Amino acid sequence: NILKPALSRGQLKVIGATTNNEYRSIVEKDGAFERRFQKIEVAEPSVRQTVAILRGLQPKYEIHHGVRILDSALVTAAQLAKRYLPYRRLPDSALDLVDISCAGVAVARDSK
Amino acid sequence: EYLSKYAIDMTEQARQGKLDPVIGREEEIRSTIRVLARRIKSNPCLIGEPGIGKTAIIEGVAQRIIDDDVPTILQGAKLFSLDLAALTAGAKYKGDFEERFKGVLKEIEESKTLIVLFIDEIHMLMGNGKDDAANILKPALSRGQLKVIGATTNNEYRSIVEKDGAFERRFQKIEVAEPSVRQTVAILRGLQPKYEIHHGVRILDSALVTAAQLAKRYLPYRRLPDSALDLVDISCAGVAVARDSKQNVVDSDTISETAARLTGIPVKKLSESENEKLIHMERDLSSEVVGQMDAIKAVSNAVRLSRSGLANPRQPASFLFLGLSGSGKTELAKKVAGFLFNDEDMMIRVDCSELSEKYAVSKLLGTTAGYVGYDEGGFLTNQLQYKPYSVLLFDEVEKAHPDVLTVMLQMLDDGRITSGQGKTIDCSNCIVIMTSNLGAEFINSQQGSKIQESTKNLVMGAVRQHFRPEFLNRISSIVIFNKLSRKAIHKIVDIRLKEIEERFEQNDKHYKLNLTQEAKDFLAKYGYSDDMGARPLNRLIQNEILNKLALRILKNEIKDKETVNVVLEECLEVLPNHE
Amino acid sequence: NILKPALSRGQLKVIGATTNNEYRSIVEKDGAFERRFQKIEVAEPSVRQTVAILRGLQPKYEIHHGVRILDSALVTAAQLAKRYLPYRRLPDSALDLVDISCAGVAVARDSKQNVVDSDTISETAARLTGIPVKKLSESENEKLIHMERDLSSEVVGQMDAIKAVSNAVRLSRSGLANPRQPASFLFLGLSGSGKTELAKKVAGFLFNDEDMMIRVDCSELSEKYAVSKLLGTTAGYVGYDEGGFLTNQLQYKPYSVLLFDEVEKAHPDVLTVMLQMLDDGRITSGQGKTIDCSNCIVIMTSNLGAEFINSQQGSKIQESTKNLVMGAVRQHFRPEFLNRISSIVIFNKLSRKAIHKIVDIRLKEIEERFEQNDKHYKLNLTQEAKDFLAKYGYSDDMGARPLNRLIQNEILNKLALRILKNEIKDKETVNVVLEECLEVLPNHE
Amino acid sequence: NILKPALSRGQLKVIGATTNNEYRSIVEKDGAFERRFQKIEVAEPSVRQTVAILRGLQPKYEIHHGVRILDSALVTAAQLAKRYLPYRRLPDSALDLVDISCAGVAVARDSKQNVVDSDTISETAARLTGIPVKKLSESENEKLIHMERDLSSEVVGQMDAIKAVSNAVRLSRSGLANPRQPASFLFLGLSGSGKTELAKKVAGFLFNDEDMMIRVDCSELSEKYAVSKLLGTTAGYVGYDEGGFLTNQLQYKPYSVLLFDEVEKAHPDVLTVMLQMLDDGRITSGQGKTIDCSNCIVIMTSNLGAEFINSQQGSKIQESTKNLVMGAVRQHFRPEFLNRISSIVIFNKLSRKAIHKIVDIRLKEIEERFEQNDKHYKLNLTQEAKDFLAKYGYSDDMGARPLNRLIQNEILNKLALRILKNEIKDKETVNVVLEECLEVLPNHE
Ligand SMILES: Nc1ncnc2c1ncn2[C@@H]1O[C@H](COP(=O)(O)OP(=O)(O)OP(=O)(O)O)[C@@H](O)[C@H]1O
Ligand SMILES: Nc1ncnc2c1ncn2[C@@H]1O[C@H](COP(=O)(O)OP(=O)(O)OP(=O)(O)O)[C@@H](O)[C@H]1O
Ligand SMILES: Nc1ncnc2c1ncn2[C@@H]1O[C@H](COP(=O)(O)OP(=O)(O)OP(=O)(O)O)[C@@H](O)[C@H]1O
Ligand SMILES: Nc1ncnc2c1ncn2[C@@H]1O[C@H](COP(=O)(O)OP(=O)(O)OP(=O)(O)O)[C@@H](O)[C@H]1O
Repeated sequence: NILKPALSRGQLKVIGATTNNEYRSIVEKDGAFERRFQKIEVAEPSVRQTVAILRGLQPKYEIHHGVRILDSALVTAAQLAKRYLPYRRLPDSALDLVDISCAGVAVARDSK
Repeated sequence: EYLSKYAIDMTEQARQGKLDPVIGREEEIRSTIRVLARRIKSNPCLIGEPGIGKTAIIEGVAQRIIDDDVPTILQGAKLFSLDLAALTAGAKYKGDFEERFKGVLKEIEESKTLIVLFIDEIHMLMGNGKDDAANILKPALSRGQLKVIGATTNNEYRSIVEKDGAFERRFQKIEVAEPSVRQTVAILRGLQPKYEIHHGVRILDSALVTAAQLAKRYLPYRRLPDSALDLVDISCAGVAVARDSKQNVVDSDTISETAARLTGIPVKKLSESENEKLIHMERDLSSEVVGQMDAIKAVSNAVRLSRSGLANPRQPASFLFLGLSGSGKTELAKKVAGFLFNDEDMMIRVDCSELSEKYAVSKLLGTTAGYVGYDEGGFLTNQLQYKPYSVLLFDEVEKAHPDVLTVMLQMLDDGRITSGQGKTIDCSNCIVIMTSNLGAEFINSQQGSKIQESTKNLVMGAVRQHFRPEFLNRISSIVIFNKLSRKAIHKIVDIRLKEIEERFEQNDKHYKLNLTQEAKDFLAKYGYSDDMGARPLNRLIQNEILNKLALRILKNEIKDKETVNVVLEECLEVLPNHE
Repeated sequence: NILKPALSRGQLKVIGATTNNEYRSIVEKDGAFERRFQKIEVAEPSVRQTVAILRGLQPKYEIHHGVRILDSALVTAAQLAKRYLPYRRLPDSALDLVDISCAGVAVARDSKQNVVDSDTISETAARLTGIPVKKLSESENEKLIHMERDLSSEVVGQMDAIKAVSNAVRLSRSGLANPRQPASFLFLGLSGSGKTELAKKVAGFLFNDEDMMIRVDCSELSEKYAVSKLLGTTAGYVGYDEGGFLTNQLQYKPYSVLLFDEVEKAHPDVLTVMLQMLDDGRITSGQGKTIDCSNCIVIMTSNLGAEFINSQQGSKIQESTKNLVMGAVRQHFRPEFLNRISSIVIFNKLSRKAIHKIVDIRLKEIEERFEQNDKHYKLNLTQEAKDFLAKYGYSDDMGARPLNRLIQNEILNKLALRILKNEIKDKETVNVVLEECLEVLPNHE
Repeated sequence: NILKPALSRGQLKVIGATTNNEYRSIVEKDGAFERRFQKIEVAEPSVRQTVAILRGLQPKYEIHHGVRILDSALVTAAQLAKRYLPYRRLPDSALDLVDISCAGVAVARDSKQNVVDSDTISETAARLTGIPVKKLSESENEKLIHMERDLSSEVVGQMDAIKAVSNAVRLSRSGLANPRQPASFLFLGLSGSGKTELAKKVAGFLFNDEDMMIRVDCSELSEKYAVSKLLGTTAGYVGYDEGGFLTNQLQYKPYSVLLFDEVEKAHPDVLTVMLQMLDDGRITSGQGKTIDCSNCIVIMTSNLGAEFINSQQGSKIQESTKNLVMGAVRQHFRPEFLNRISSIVIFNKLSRKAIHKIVDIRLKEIEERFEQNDKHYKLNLTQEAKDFLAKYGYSDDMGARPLNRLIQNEILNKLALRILKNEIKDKETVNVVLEECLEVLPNHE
């Protein structure tokens, strides 16, 4: 790890990521990393934003599973997830409902 | 450089500005510095209550440090805000945070100019059983430079030093306190451009003043810097919304509506509709209060004094309602609340027949330390903390035990009502009413329905026999509730039936109410005794008229314009159908 | 136990050091410690020794601070420390006064000679202890000398009470006051006599603050419970933060004025508590701690004398009548209590002339009380209004208190109406029916 | 498997060793060790046995230190250890005294050899435990012989109390006092007669410090709290601050004076506890420890007898008059208590003759207690000031209390004012008219 600070003057640009909880641990454990990295907060999207994300990925799921998705379904996934999946952040929770649901359709369809 | 992983370099921030101006704290700063300039025990503390500038002082000294407005010793010193993760980063493995604390002190102790720490919350270190439990890691070196400015409230302070015993022999307490109202304004003024910039609005200088004065006379549980600043910031946010909606903080309206929203207290809102406000109330009350204009005016007068600020800030207006039993004075207290708050049920009341020397004071203000039950505030302050301005009512106060009666003097003047746990409530814009039937003996002289001169003194006599002069001479007004006699009760009955109609569920059936002498007399003959007063006028109206007609309504025998008449004690009303 | 077997073989000579109660928590939770070490008690040095210690350390401080310390300074610190810093042992307390005083010199120099003396220290001590005596502000002796007139400008007559208090203050300022005996008074007389008012004005005078006072309302007492309201309870019983009325105030403001209202109503066990306070000042606290309130001034009030003062045998109470007042006192309080009162003072009944003067002062206070300089009187009837108030408020058994009520009811309510109806703007005047009333100064101004 | 399966087979013969507390924390949790180890009780030996042990070890100490030890010294140590070191088991305790005593000689040896006799051992015990009686301070016999004199110069009158206490002190010092019965007194008398004054002066004499006294305000003791206030709470309750006021003092100052202020007010539950403390001495703590108070002097005070002393029937209390007092003490306290007091002493009335002497003492103490011990009196009027105070301060039924107050009222109050006005440096003087008053120093200071 010492190679990083040691050589870090020569650009050697690094992009990384960490959980809010982990960032705390990174900072406390190393110190230099806080001084070397620019912390960036990344926001959780609103339901409206989440749906826009889902729409972008909608064709990936439709193609992957061979099923269609109603636009209101994407809205529902994001909205429903916000209300009933408080333990999972929307970028994932909404997709979990979309992907699981698509599979449920394909799964039943492609059963015996 | 462990310090850089845990602390904020206040000096660097000051070097870069990005700090609020510091106003009026020069002496706290001078004291802080003077202690820091000491040969050995250079460990001052900023102590008081939250929201009194304790961290402002630090931003202040950080700026004085940047500009070399400090003693030789501090000229080149730097300051760091630590606490935080210094005690929690070591979430695992014994001795880990302890190592950090030590490493930090080592970093500070050796060579690198004079470094001063700022502990925002010394009580967080506490010394949890000593035995290396954080705070205890310091004392060994409190002489070895490692200068530090601490900070704590008095409760926190007292808790620490009482449990520790060494810190109070190592640290120099500096009293930090809320500013005077004018000093508060200067502070608000200093932060004025901060709020104006972030909200994009202006703040009138008079709004700063209003917030400062208001806070002093409005929020007893919040110290002036925060209290007045919150009135300013909260107001600025409201203005920013107006700005965005399509401005400035208006001394009168932004702050008053904000305050009215936050707490209430009608006085702090003061409606502009002067042609009717504080005028019409007498007419409204007159309808409820037939004949007894004397009580209405007594109340209205106090209400008028509280509005526009003539009333004394430490003297809740208060009345003693003496009179003929059944006079209706309790309802008056509610009807007054009706006008005052547009809420007849705003009040807090106590049944005084429940009071005894053995418990009454605690039933009212709560028990004290070490005793069972922490229903702090009992019947009263328990509720004042939510509605500081509500009307207070003491039912049959004449039956209250004299000791609790004496406690009630606090409501009447020098408004520092306290709680059993040693806390202060502070009442001002709060109208208080106590009730008694002593005047009944003189009213029953029937020398005019209106109590007369001399006879009212006989009433005062009866009052002195039951109430100490210490109580009586501090009442805004002692009001006597007069005989209603036949003329008022004829009006009361006509009115009660009307007022009931307006509130008798829904206006589906409607009334004629042609009582004629028959029903006017029934209600006025088998009802209004001088010693039952109006109580039976309402009870006969409900027990005989509203009830019998209601039963006919339930049978669907009534569709339109209900009437009233008698059988001719056998009268009993007994009303016909109206299908 | 790494040291344990080692020490048992006479190896590793170890020198320990700790606090009396820390030791207790060690040895009584270990046993082996008591076997391993030989405790040696370390004495607290006497004042005389303390001075010798300070003297021995003096050059270290002089060098550090760059100041000269005079011998009287050393003495002063040791003396003041024993008397005014009861919660800190002499080796530190005396040094704290020297060290801080020296720091004060260093600060003073850098804030803009360097010889530390008795006054240097006394002022410093006052800043640290709050004891006003040690400010030694002799140019203010005018107030201390004339505090009797100053008190008489707020309260009327009752000169014996004023003089009695004045001497408590003067004795304290002179340093002559007995270092262990808080000033103590028992104020006797009619309600409305000014007993409480005086105490407020004393607090006023001494600290420019009537709320400086620590009030204890004896009517809330019960011998079955209430002792704990003042001193708290002991370890074990529910609750702690002990002694909200006395312990938790006296450890912060030793120089404050205590007021015990209506001590005759106190149940006997509380009156018993007062005995510590009124003697030595070593008031104990429920958690086993002491207060040592010798710097305090204590005023107690009682209406037992109402029985004889309302004999009306002269406005200024005479012998026999006064002795009957003492009769009531002696028949109520145990002598053990009475013998601890520095002075038992019987207030005079107010004279009509006093009432006149009181009305003037009281009106002055009311006018001064307003936060809005519209709210004032000119009165007119410059004597007549006041005579009305006296004639209709001069109570031989309520004293001046009715003057307050009379004014509030006959003058201020009329003002309230006048404000409400905008009949008065400012400079209000008074007139009389047959029944005092006010004149109208309407929206003309 | 630390040891266990092997021990269970007769393998690894293991000899264990532990205390009862340790045993309990091991065995009650482990179970198996209760059977793996075969418990053998080892009793603490007798003094005779201890001495035999000391004799056997004597040569190890003599050789190490290069000293010679007398057999009587060894006996002395064992006896002293049993009596003065109750917190340390006898074998150790006896050795500590011998070893340390020898060390005493050894320290001197390097700076100057000797032998260790009984006197040396005794000094050592005092060095470690205070217990002044073992200092064998024979050169101080003068004080013990004349302590009555010294106390009589502090306290006028109360000769019976002084003699009674003096004897407690002498018996303790002479080694005649019973190791299980701390001397105890109950002082009955008028307030102001000097009950607590004597007690403080005794602590003064004994330790050169009145503050050494373990004062307990026993009057502030309601049933439910009172015992724990003094002994502390037991395991399982809020505040495990064992000892409250007594254990926490007794364990550190075993040779101290205890003072109980107004025991008549203490709830009987308190007195019930004190019964053991006063006789036998094994007061125990709330946590289950035995303290042992027997090296203390206990003074208890009360005012029941005031009701009869006020009859004026003798200065020295007369027969019958004393019985009225004893009647009251028997009516109020259980005989179980009264019987355990070493002596009940009824104080004399402070007669006018006494007040003449008391005035002198108080005037001197007033000067002595000044912080600013510069501003002394000259008084003048030796006979007239003395007489004024003697007459006006003679409120016989209030004891000397009124006198103190009189001096305060007539002299110090005025003095304080004169000081604020800078009218006095020192050598203050008194005049009288007819009313005692103070003069000024024309030269302000
Ligand atoms: N001159 C000032 N400089 C900075 N802040 C000030 C000043 N005057 C008042 N304040 C207010 O006080 C706050 C910090 O001051 P103060 O010490 O009163 O709070 P605090 O109680 O120290 O904070 P904490 O609860 O951490 O002790 C600021 O955030 C600001 O709102
Ligand atoms: N002079 C009056 N003031 C107020 N209310 C009155 C008056 N005269 C009649 N009333 C009517 O009487 C009724 C209120 O009676 P209330 O319960 O107050 O009896 P009360 O006399 O207050 O009993 P208490 O002797 O405990 O005060 C109301 O219906 C009210 O309209
Ligand atoms: N001699 C006086 N000079 C001026 N004001 C006085 C005097 N005597 C009484 N007062 C007035 O009386 C009021 C307080 O009086 P006082 O101290 O007599 O109450 P109090 O009777 O002591 O109450 P308490 O009977 O519990 O002591 C004050 O408002 C004060 O103006
Ligand atoms: N005979 C005396 N000689 C010297 N001083 C005395 C004498 N009698 C009383 N005093 C003075 O009285 C004060 C304490 O007196 P005393 O012991 O009588 O109080 P007390 O009345 O015992 O209190 P308590 O009534 O609770 O016992 C001391 O300050 C002391 O100077």
